[PDB]
Amino acid sequence: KSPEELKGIFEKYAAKEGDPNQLSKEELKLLLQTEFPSLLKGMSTLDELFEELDKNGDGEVSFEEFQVLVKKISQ
Ligand SMILES: [La+3]
Repeated sequence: KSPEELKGIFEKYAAKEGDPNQLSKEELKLLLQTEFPSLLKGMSTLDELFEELDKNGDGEVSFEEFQVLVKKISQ
């Protein structure tokens, strides 16, 4: 629940596919799946979440960008 576990879990998923130093659509998908499937129900589709989360115009949703979703995960 805490952030500490979020980091671990995050890496556990980021390490799944590709470098764990960079998140991916498919990667996040899984996470968003177990991590927070309710967020998937939101009006923000994957693509939207992918593009939305990714604001560093790179392609990686590093933990940094993750803190952005933490907002929606807070509400
Ligand atoms: La990025």
